[PDB]
Amino acid sequence: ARPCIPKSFGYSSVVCVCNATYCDSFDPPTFPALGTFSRYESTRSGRRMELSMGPIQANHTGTGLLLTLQPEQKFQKVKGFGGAMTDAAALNILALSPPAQNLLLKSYFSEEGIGYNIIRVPMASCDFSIRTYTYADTPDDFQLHNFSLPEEDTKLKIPLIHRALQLAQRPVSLLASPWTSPTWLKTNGAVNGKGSLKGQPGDIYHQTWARYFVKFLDAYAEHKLQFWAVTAENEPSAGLLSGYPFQCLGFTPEHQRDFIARDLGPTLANSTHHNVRLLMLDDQRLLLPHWAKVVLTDPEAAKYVHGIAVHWYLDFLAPAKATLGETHRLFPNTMLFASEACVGSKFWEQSVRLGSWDRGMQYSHSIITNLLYHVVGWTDWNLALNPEGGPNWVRNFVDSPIIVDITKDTFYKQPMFYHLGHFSKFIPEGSQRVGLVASQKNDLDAVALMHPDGSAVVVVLNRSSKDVPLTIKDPAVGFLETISPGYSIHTYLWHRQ
Amino acid sequence: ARPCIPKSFGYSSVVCVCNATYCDSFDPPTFPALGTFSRYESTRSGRRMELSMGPIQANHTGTGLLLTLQPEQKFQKVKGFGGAMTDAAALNILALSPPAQNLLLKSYFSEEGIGYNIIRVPMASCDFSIRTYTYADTPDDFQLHNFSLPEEDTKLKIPLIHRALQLAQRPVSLLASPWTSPTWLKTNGAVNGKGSLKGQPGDIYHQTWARYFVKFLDAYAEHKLQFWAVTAENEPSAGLLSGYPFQCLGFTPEHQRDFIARDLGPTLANSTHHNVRLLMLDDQRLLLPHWAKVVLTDPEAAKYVHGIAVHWYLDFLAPAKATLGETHRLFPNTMLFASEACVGSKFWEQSVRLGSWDRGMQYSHSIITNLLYHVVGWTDWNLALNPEGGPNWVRNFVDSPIIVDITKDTFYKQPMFYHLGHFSKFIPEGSQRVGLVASQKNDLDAVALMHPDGSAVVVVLNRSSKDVPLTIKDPAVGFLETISPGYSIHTYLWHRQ
Ligand SMILES: *[C@@H]1O[C@H](CO)[C@@H](O)[C@H](O)[C@H]1NC(C)=O
Ligand SMILES: *[C@@H]1O[C@H](CO)[C@@H](O)[C@H](O)[C@H]1NC(C)=O
Ligand SMILES: OCCN1C[C@H](O)[C@@H](O)[C@H](O)[C@@H](O)C1
Repeated sequence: ARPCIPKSFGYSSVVCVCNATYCDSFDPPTFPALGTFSRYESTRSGRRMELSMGPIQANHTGTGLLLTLQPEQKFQKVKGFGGAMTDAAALNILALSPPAQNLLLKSYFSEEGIGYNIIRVPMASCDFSIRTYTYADTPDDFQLHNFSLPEEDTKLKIPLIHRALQLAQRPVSLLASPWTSPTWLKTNGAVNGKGSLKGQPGDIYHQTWARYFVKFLDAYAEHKLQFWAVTAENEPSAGLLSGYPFQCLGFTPEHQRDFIARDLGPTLANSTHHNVRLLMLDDQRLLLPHWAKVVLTDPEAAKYVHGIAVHWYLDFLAPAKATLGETHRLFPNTMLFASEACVGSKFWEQSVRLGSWDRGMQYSHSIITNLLYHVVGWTDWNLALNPEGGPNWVRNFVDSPIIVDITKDTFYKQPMFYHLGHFSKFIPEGSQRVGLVASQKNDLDAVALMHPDGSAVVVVLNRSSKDVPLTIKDPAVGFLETISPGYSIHTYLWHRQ
Repeated sequence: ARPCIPKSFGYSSVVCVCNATYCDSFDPPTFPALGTFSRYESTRSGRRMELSMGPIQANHTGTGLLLTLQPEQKFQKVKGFGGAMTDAAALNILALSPPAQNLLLKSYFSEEGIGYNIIRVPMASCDFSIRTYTYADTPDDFQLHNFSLPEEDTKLKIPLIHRALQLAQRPVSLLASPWTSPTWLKTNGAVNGKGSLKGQPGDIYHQTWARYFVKFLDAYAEHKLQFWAVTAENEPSAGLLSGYPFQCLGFTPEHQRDFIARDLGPTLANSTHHNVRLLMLDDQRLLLPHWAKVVLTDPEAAKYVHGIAVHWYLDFLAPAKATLGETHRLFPNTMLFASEACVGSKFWEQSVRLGSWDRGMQYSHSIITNLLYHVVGWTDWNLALNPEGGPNWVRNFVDSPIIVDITKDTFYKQPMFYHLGHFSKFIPEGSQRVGLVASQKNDLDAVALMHPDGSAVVVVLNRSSKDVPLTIKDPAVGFLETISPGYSIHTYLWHRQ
């Protein structure tokens, strides 16, 4: 039921206007019958994940672009896709009337929407907060006696997450990251700027900080929320730079290694939270593989690290083979996970461009590239923001897939949302990326995966302005003849048996 | 001859204050006997290329790091060091009273200063202009009859360049680069944003554009100025991004190749300017090696390309090994030159930081890294800016080694100026990079060169906060005992015979 209500704001494409009584949604999912395929299409001209189906052909009579599926070339398994429940996202969602709130959550979490199964949760404040605070703001409180959650957790974030879980049919995984420690644990005594933990790994500052993870997890467990994973620190490299404008805590790779080895790993291992995974890095991929070499060749640290979390500034450009590829080569049993991505912030261009096709294309290009270099999940940044791209106490505004307009009790679904949906909606946890080869150089971006039930899903992004005719071959079934219109993204699904 | 007059503005180091009647300057160089070395020292604590001399002993007193000269390992030969005579630089210089103008010119170009020997010169307007213009703004003038130089050239740039050549130690080379063509040759009809030359290589538009290069060289030659080299286009990748705010002209690597092959090479070869070198790319190193593969494997393109020009801004998305290192491996006889050696310039920071040591250390680290990855030359960007980092008709962002304060008839020499000088002053054209072997893992950056007269120069940059004890060995001479203070840069000079 219910198509997108489009509105142009002068940019390349439209947004979809949602309010208290109306929001675009999908019908509950059917699967195509064996011998047919399903196609979801989004265009810069305005199609929004439209469902169509076609026949799978037995024969293909040469000789244009062919993408061959390689079912037996088996790669990484997928953890999931989601975004971040920041103070700012929660604050915006809740500023809406209760019914508009539900249509917004259903868009991300339910099967009537794009079926996210990951939520990233800051541990205390970040730049997407309207005040700086930690859970332990009493100075020198080493025992953590005045550890508590503020209203941001108890009245905003946690009630929202619960509502997300009730809406979702997929199991949802929670991921936690700290931006800063209490200031009394830090060399510079401030939430921002250059500074790291006082003293050295093994000592009372480091033990206290490690205990602060356990106290956080207990506080959330009391509200009936259990975490899948935590990261060692959000963007540890940030806290090494003088003048770093917002919450941060500096770790060189050697500091992070020793911190995990001496403190964070054992503290977590000897707690009721021993099943929580620990991810290292949580920072720009350009720090790989070096960061991974320092930490993971230390067996005392490696025994506790489940994975490597990476960030990207979406405005800026790769190679990825030299980072993600090499990291995987070196540590094939250590999963890579994209924990944050956002589109800026060009300068030049506004923080929020309502309707930007380019920004959407930047998301799917990124997800595809990540998928092709072994990455197992992709977590977007703020779930929702206002039209200024905030609130953000440091004015570090960015874009988000859903923009809330509180004065009108409406929200807008950006192209980013749909570009994300082409992946989150159809690649459940346990899907496995398989091989896909091109018959000739082309302008498309594609990735192929196997759904845990054996069915296929292939995403095809066309960043050129020209329609590109293509066929996909899957030896088990035959041929999918199709066209990828210029400036479009399609997801193709079909049974193999 | 005259020491630095220090002033703080509340950052890590000081600047040197210069005015109509005082500038810090050097005495002519000296040729100390065999066994004696010269040290020039700058420190964050305030010392500014301070001269001292010491012994090279037969005995080794030190027990820490050893750097050993290996004069027989020979590497690239140096073209030289310089900066950009943009509109903004010219306006800033010329707003000083004439005695202050010469002190500032002498600072860069003279033996009393740091001996630049390259100047980069934009072909018409760029963002560091106070208005948009090209040399051929009257439409559909394919024969470029109305081609002429505005007062920006004839009144500002050219007289300053003449003055610099009069003042200079060394022969100075000029390097030219265009930002945009006349807009009536462009797909988009605009000085900026996403747009190329109309049509395809070989046609009338590409032919007129190529003739524009020759008209420029002719025009400058009437003023009695010959160029060493031109680039194909300043930052061609920029004109591929929609909304790009500064003057630009987009070329894909393929387009650059065919343009050079069909038009820009043959046109310059058939002219009295056939000796002018052509550099390709002139962009961020992250487009390497790809761009070099695209252009230099076409032998119709390759025969015209003398070398590859690179910019530093986005180096942090790199790194050098994968871009510069690899490009040298694939094309060992094509020189790498840094055509815009600046800065970046973190998002929370003010445009100009008077007395920022950190930006200084970024320059020298970056020259060192360039040197260890085969780079033969450097052009810094604006020779001078105002304290707002302008004038720029679009936006301020970058610092400059000299900041002019016209209301006070004074200019400030930033730590950048001295970091640049530690190289440009002591490393003349024809110098050759040579082996320098570190005996053990250490925190310093170092490079060694051989002066064309056979003497050694070694630059040692210490970016850590700790003093590092150090010995330098010349197999032909002995051991030089020294200390590299934290946050310091030294250059050592000694005769080898
Ligand atoms: C909700 O949006 C639909 C447009 O889809 C419209 O018919 C209705 O008026 C809107 N409600 C409000 C309160 O604006
Ligand atoms: C120029 O600088 C010198 C040295 O600091 C100083 O003696 C002189 O007063 C300055 N001139 C003016 C006009 O301030
Ligand atoms: O991957 C992009 C880098 N992040 C930018 C984001 O805007 C910030 O709010 C966030 O707090 C940081 O983790 C850094």
